Amino acid sequence: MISYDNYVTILDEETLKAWIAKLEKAPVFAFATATDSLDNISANLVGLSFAIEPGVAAYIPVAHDYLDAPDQISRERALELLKPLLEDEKALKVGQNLKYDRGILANYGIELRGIAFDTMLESYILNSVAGRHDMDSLAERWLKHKTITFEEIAGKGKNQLTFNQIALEEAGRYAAEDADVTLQLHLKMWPDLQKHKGPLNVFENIEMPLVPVLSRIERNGVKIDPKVLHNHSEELTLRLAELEKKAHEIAGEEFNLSSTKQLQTILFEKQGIKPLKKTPSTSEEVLEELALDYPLPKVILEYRGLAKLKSTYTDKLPLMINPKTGRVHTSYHQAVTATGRLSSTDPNLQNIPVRNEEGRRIRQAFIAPEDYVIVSADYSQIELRIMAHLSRDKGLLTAFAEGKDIHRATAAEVFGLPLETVTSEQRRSAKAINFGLIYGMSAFGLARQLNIPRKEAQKYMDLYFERYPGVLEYMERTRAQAKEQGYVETLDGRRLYLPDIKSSNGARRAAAERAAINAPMQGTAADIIKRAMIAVDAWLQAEQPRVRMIMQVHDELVFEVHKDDVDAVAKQIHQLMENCTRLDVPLLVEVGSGENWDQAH
DNA sequence: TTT
Ligand SMILES: [Zn+2]
Repeated sequence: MISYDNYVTILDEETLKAWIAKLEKAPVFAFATATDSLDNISANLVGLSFAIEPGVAAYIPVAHDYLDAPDQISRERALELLKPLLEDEKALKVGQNLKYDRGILANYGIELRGIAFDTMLESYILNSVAGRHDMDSLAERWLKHKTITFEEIAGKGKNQLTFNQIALEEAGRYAAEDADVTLQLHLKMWPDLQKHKGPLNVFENIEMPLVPVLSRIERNGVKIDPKVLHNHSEELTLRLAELEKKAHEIAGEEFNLSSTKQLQTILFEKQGIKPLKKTPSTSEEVLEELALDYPLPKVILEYRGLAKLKSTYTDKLPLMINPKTGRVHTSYHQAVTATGRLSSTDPNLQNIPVRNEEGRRIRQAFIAPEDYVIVSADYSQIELRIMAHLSRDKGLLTAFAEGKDIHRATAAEVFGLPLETVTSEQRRSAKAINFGLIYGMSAFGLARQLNIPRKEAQKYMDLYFERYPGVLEYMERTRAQAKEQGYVETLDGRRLYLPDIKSSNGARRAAAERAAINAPMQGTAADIIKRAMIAVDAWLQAEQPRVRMIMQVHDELVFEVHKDDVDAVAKQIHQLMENCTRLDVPLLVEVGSGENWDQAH
């Protein structure tokens, strides 16, 4: 166990300056801020920890204020002495999720530079699916060392202490150990990270630079109108009441809108085919099947849809408004997805209905501040463009090249008719095929998504591959090397290890092969999106225009732009995104603006 | 992910 003998507690300036001096000449050093809250914008710095060498670490408490806390260097004094080191881009720091720490220092007007290594990201890039990338997991997996957990020194549940309440020495064991271990983790992973140029390229030029940019995005937050959401909520309550009646009115008596219990004894008991509908879900939905004619399942279907939306966004969002900023600050997770795409939580921006009227009403709540407008810059069907590239298909590429709708272009080729005549059903069919390929779906699954018989769908796929051969090759070639080397790469070098690529298991291995085909396109989209964020943020930081990047969701970047700078800014954002990222994939950036996110979306 |  870690005792009080392992690390020093710095309580005097002289000792701090001595450490600063050593830190200044160290090649790299681990750094971490201790605070009184997870909420970055409102958190107060409570202490700082540093590790200069394995086994050599210190904790500097500055704002522990429990009853009779011993004297500590003051926060302002510690920070003024540390500021130079922290803002020196030449002083390289190592840390665990430095995005957090960068933000905390930003509450004090300090701009952390030299953000060179993040062990969370080192781990993530080495093998995204190896397991969780939190430090407790990393310490165990890479060093067979069990770190003191936050719950171990602070407690659990509502009665969990905030770090400033923890005794100086106990706080030190926890924080200094974290610093020491972070440096050790770095010393083990960094050498590994260079066994391959692809992962190294992604780590160095994409993930690390993105660290401060995500901090800025999160800290900027988004402006949401609580009234709009509340009115939406009141309304949904009403509609839910109306819908519950129309359900009672279509049938007899009352009942819960829970199928396989009350519904099955209604819907089919009043004729229909016995199978219900799993809310398994996005492949088998008999409720909406019947919905095309049977009125009850259609209302049950919408009832649930609004119920989920209301309790997830309409009633939640307003409560996420931060009292200190009056804005909402989503949590971006940079090391969680298997493919490399950023994920978002509280709120989860990506689960807000795109093609739905209610989803749009939610986005109407994301408003621009006075004299500003919301600007949306989206990469039009980037993953389809990436496949065209990865497939080297002159046909798909040409379609994009002449600005034609690729779904109608594809239909014209598969069904063999003039582009102008392609019907909605045919476009819908080519669309299902195209997106089916990205997820590497089978002819049978496609049949289930287009409601056509098996082999009929296979008939369509054979025609597709015949008209677009380069796609089948890519797929065969990608499933191939996947088994050859156990992983697939993105254009930049990002890797997705596929352990079950030879699982001798049924589904599990089928899943691995699908991931093999998809990852390279979805992963390349992610690298492209991150590189865009980095390029735009660099311009923002350098030119200092009147714009804030406020969100990243799916394939779009969202901003607040001063109403009088819109055109010059829209132009610049547009050029940076489709011309200052990768030059090999045919990219198209759609830019829109409006008073709210829906207007610009 | 961080405190
Ligand atoms: Zn352009």
